[PDB]
Amino acid sequence: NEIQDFPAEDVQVIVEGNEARISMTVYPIRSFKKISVSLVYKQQTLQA
Amino acid sequence: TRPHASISEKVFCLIGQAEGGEPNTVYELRNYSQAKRLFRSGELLDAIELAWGSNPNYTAGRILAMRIEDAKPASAEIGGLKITSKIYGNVANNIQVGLEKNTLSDSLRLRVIFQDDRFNEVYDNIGNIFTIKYKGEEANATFSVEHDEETQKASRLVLKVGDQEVKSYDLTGGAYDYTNAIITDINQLPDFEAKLSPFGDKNLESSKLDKIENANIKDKAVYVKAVFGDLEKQTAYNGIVSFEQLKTIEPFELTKLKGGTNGEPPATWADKLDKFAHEGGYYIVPLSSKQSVHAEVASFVKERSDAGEPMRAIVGGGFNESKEQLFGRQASLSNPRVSLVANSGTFVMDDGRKNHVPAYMVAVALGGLASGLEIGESITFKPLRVSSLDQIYESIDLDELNENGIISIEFVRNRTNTFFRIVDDVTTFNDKSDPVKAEMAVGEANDFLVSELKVQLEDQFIGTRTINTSASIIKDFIQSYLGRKKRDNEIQDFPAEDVQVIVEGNEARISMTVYPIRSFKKISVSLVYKQ
Repeated sequence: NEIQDFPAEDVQVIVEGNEARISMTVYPIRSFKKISVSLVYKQQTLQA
Repeated sequence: TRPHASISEKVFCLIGQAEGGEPNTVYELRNYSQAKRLFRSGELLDAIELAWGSNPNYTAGRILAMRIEDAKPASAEIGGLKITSKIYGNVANNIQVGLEKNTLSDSLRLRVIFQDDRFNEVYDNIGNIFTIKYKGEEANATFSVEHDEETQKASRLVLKVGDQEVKSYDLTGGAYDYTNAIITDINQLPDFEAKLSPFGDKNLESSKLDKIENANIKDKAVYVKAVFGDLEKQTAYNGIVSFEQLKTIEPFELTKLKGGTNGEPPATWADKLDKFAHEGGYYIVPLSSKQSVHAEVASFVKERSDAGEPMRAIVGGGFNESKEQLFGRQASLSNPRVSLVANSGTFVMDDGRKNHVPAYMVAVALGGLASGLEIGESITFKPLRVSSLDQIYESIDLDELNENGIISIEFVRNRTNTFFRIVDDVTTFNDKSDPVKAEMAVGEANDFLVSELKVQLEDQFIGTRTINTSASIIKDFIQSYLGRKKRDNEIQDFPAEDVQVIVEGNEARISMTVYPIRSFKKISVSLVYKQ
């Protein structure tokens, strides 16, 4: 789970002599920055 | 260099005014990193990348493209050298160059500057190949390294102790084409030693050494300066900026290069489109707005076709052109092997940006899709991955664009899913009575089938090896070709007897009728209910 997922189709390799060049993509574990809460007060009667 | 680790058959073509590379040259393109390296911005670069990111699976293959400009590079003159750079265009004005003098050993230094990219490489201790040191008891150790005054090139290395030559080493075409051969042979001397510099590998060809004139060694690490010869070694083969030769080399202050020019777009792009002719293309799309350039693409495709290498193109329609404009553009260029695009929208590009789309970018993305799809596969109903679409054509109005041969896109709302698919692969050739012209993939299979038939005839009978080549063997060979194309579903059938031949010599006339893999299109349902 250190990386969420990877697009295997978007990985490419090129080779020349004794050198390889590689491109890739990774989805990082996405972080969670902010929350905001609307708290509204209301009233309704208790009855007997 | 240290060993370490570090962290389709149909060719597509494009043309635009790129912000990088050399003008008027065709480039083989394969990876967006290479694109980004060689080009910085411009609609060609967007077009290349969107073509690779055009469909959820399908993608353009190799791309052939050229920078359509009369541009120039930036440059400046000072001293015996002219400062030269690889950047064409008016952007080359931003290049900053200069030279300074080293405090350690009186050497030269180059700092190649481009602060808009935060580029700041340095080529350190330019010159100073090796030191001569002395250890004899005589008065002083003078030595010279003398130029040919007609060419300013070295001819000898001469050590003079007191005022007489102990031993010199002559560069006049002997064994001493290399400076390190002079090192080993100074070290053979009793009173002198020579030692190569530790500041990188500076082996230097002897014909590029420079002036020394009775410099004293006896209490100095006198370097053989070689200021010119090591400039070529370090600066020529690296970086963005290099020095060419027109006076003497001199230092000079921080200076911006001049002369960089982009140039205006020319009225005619046909001279620069012929550059793509022998290079093997198949699908090509323009980017400019004028119909003038589209008429040239349509001439190039027909000229290559009659040469023997048929091609196909697609044409865009700018921003929000309507029916009245489309029927005047299509009619003006109503030849086959051209398609006109009528719809534009929004593309969320791979670089994150949400661009409003000119229809030329849609024609690119459609071209890339068509190259990505297999031979004889139709672009019909395939997704194009447009984010949102700007269309004002309903069911009936789309049929008039289908009648007029103008490709268009339809948003399809499934029960709670929306996706954008192209309606049909109809070409600009309006008349429906020829399907090989009317329909893109029907013609693409025909072009392949004819080329490969010729490719085999180029051996079988174009060798004209004997007058024993009866027409009865010509009929057979044709049926052998048809049998193979029939066996792997490349044709639907062939008429098992109807091949006929006319022979007179090297000349032999051949006709054939073949049944294509015809394509289904239309359905109508009559639903009924009871109870």
